[PDB]
Amino acid sequence: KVKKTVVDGIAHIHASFNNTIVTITDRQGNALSWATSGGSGFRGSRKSTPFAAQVAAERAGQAALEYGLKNLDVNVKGPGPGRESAVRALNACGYKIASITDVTPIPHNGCRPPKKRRV
Amino acid sequence: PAVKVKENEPFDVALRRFKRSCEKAGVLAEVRSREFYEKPTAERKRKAAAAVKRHAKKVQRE
Amino acid sequence: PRRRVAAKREVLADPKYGSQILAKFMNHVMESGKKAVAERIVYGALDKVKERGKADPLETFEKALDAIAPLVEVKSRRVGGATYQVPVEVRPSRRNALAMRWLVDFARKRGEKSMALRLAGELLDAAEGKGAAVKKREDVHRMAEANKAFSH
RNA sequence: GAGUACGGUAGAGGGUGGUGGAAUUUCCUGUGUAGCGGUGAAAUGCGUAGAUAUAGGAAGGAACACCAGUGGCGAAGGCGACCACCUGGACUGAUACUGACACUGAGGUGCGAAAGCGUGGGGAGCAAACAGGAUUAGAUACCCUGGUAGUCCACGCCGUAAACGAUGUCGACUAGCCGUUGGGAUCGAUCUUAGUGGCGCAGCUAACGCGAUAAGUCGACCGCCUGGGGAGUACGGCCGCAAGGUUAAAACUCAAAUGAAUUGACGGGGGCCCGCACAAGCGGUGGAGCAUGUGGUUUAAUUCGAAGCAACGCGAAGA
Ligand SMILES: [Mg+2]
Ligand SMILES: [Mg+2]
Ligand SMILES: [Mg+2]
Ligand SMILES: [Mg+2]
Ligand SMILES: [Mg+2]
Ligand SMILES: [Mg+2]
Ligand SMILES: [Mg+2]
Ligand SMILES: [Mg+2]
Ligand SMILES: [Mg+2]
Ligand SMILES: [Mg+2]
Ligand SMILES: [Mg+2]
Ligand SMILES: [Mg+2]
Ligand SMILES: [Mg+2]
Ligand SMILES: [Mg+2]
Ligand SMILES: [Mg+2]
Ligand SMILES: [Mg+2]
Ligand SMILES: [Mg+2]
Ligand SMILES: [Mg+2]
Ligand SMILES: [Mg+2]
Ligand SMILES: [Mg+2]
Ligand SMILES: [Mg+2]
Ligand SMILES: [Mg+2]
Ligand SMILES: [Mg+2]
Ligand SMILES: [Mg+2]
Ligand SMILES: [Mg+2]
Ligand SMILES: [Mg+2]
Ligand SMILES: [Mg+2]
Ligand SMILES: [Mg+2]
Ligand SMILES: [Mg+2]
Repeated sequence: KVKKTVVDGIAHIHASFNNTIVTITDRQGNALSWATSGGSGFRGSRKSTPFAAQVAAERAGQAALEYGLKNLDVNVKGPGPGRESAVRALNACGYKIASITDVTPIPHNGCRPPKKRRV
Repeated sequence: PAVKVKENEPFDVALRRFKRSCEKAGVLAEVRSREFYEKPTAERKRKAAAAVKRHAKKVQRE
Repeated sequence: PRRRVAAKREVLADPKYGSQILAKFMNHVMESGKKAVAERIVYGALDKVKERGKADPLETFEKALDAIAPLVEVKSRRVGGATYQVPVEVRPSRRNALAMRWLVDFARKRGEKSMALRLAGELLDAAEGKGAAVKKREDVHRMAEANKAFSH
């Protein structure tokens, strides 16, 4: 029942080798709409494709169109596929993109990663 | 790895410029480097092999 | 095959309608070298179509083919643990032959009296798009679109 | 030859304190809603008791992206965040000084990766043992989800590694070419010095290969070898808290074991190419009845022969 209005939001794309997660929020970091590849009906080896990321980005954008949101900045994070299909789907939704940034976290020395797989 | 869209250029120039900046920053290489633990023996072996190939290629140019 | 040496063979011998597609369909319905029997079957089916309704048989046949030729097809490729079924746009030459083959195949199992009448029924059904052949076509399309994540 | 005194350089050489930034994990809170995670595919597992995602705050531990390089330092093992303090060696230039003061080294003494052991702290990530899920004929494994000692620190022990350049230390001579590290000179160039790499003439080697950083030509001293197993094992001695370490045989058994290279064959190695080899199609066999050859069985005899592809409508184009 309750509604709200907001413009000039921020879209976070979280790519990985298995799944991608799209989340539109306002500038303060409060989520409005979100969509994934597993929630778009792929569920497996098809979940890890740029097509699934495109579908997820369009679905999330159509969900977030309720608030208005005529401006979006973009934050990409992850090595997986769909690192760019989501970004090209977001403008196809009808948005205007102020900028794009990459916020992938890189340790400087950090903790040690797991063992190497013997396949 | 951060670009801006300035003075109404199409959203194909901006995306390719973003890709070029990401490639220049070596993001994906850094992410692939730290996926698993590479024991120091393997790291030294990789460095030695890279040096051998580099020197051989540089010598072959003349 | 590897050589890519055999070009196509052209035969165009429609005896009484002057259509290439009719001759190709006569080739498809032929079995064991009975050219004339196939011509009689096709002509009987077209005459039944002409008699049933005011529609002329040639246009009905053509627009029945246009309502049955598929648009995309499924081709399988293995990756070492699973075989994915990628979609490919059927070539403009393959669609006609596939449509003809499907039409004659589902005509052969229609179940009514004679082959001429079976073809007649299949053409009437396909001109409106309600036979089993159109069910197969839409099944192929839905399978192909359900595997659109591969596409490339 | 070997050392001393005096300026100056380069350095992840060592030890004791302090401080940074990135990231992970846990905890608290706001937004928000149905998935997350994982895989060759899955499942175990995590979520509507509100997860994943996103934003703000806090705690704690460990490892120091880029620079980074066939780079540097160290007797070796080894040493990568920054700053201060204590400290060892090397390189470099001139003058002066001592006057063979040197090399090697059985015993002996000391340093010595990782794992491991004892006492006391610490606990993020990872991860032997362990548990569950898959795979499989089975799977005490590879793969997935978790996870304890350990990995970190102080003190003490252990004293072993493919601890390797598989090459003991010291000194003298022997064509050259191209890099690079720390310095000197002379006019970017030439010369020279101590390291670190790639080629290469002689010479050497069974060959591969080495070749001024020799495996070349010569000196000084030390260690070690004498066919493969049994065996670096048994017993004794000495070390250790324990794991164990070190010194170290015999009977018996075999006639070989081994190094380098050549030809072929092969590979769940690589690169090209072809063939009804796949892919796109048409018609069949396997089911029925009969014909015919074979196996087996039966018989007095069911006469011999052909046996994956390359035997079975085959010798037989006529019991
Ligand atoms: Mg894994
Ligand atoms: Mg969170
Ligand atoms: Mg946070
Ligand atoms: Mg000693
Ligand atoms: Mg240790
Ligand atoms: Mg221990
Ligand atoms: Mg123990
Ligand atoms: Mg212990
Ligand atoms: Mg303890
Ligand atoms: Mg775990
Ligand atoms: Mg301990
Ligand atoms: Mg030894
Ligand atoms: Mg040795
Ligand atoms: Mg020597
Ligand atoms: Mg020496
Ligand atoms: Mg020597
Ligand atoms: Mg010498
Ligand atoms: Mg050489
Ligand atoms: Mg020799
Ligand atoms: Mg012996
Ligand atoms: Mg012993
Ligand atoms: Mg003993
Ligand atoms: Mg004990
Ligand atoms: Mg050999
Ligand atoms: Mg071969
Ligand atoms: Mg076939
Ligand atoms: Mg049969
Ligand atoms: Mg016989
Ligand atoms: Mg025959």
